[PDB]
Amino acid sequence: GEAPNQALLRILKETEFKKIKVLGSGAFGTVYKGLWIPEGEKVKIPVAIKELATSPKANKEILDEAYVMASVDNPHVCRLLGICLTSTVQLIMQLMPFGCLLDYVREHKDNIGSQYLLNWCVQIAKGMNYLEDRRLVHRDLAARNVLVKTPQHVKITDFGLAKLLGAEEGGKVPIKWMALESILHRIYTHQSDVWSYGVTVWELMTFGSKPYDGIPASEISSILEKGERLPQPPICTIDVYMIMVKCWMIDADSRPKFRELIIEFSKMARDPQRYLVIQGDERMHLPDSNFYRALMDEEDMDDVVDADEYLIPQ
Ligand SMILES: C=CC(=O)Nc1cccc(Oc2nc(Nc3ccc(N4CCN(C)CC4)cc3OC)ncc2Cl)c1
Repeated sequence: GEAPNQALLRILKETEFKKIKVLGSGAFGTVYKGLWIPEGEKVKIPVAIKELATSPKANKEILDEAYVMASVDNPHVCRLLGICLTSTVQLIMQLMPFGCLLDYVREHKDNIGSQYLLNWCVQIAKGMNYLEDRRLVHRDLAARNVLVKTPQHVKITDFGLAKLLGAEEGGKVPIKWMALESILHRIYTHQSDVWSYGVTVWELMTFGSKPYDGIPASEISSILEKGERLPQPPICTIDVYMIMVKCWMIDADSRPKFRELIIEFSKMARDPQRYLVIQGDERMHLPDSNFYRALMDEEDMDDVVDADEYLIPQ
């Protein structure tokens, strides 16, 4: 008994969009950086195209991802522009130039400011909170999953795992980000996500260090029971770490709600220096020119517009 889903699904012709380069290869599918032009639009929008090939088993997963992505719209949640029904179904999405946050943090670990990390934490919370609002449980929150539209702006992604809160329900599951209740009982909840959220913040705070490094996955479930947990990061103040710790509490109801996380981090954002300690944050900067876009896609960019401006969803 739920409200009807009226989300609009858009079908896009292959002729309209041309792939430029490959971001990653899944063997099953690869994602290509690309430019999409609507016919008689006189606009070019940067997008990423995902290819499943044509194995029948594969398609249901491919489309399911499409069904969830189409349904949800938020600034901090990744946007699906449409799909193309070619011999192999193609998924078209807004392109984040700077890529996954997890990679980004590592590239720029020296140059990343105190303010940015706190701001990223708020952005992630907003996006997750909205999903919670939608009653959609991500089921897989990770640093790699979050993507950077710009250093200032980041959005969530990888919804294939994601399932509705109501619903009862190679072959790889990441234990480390998974909440304890989930690991023992395969239980997933928004509260479950928060635990996933805490790890993600740990990744940012630790600048992409792998969690529980050198630890067998099998071991971890036991370790959690003891109450052992990830170490406080060097940069982190107690105020920040405690917030992370609360996420990891065994009793889910106890873990901080997402809306609170936005609030707690936002206050911290006002005075970044006080909460997080890093050497010379005050004199650090990171990257918007059309010419740069030309560098990105090696093409004239006079008419280029981004999906957010163009999509104007709603
Ligand atoms: C699981 C980590 C990961 O690489 N995820 C990933 C990788 C490639 C593409 C991807 O999906 C997207 N990626 C992007 N942007 C993007 C992603 C990764 C990258 N890189 C940049 C080069 N790096 C070595 C590999 C990943 C670059 C991107 O924009 C230039 N935009 C939209 C989507 Cl849907 C996710």
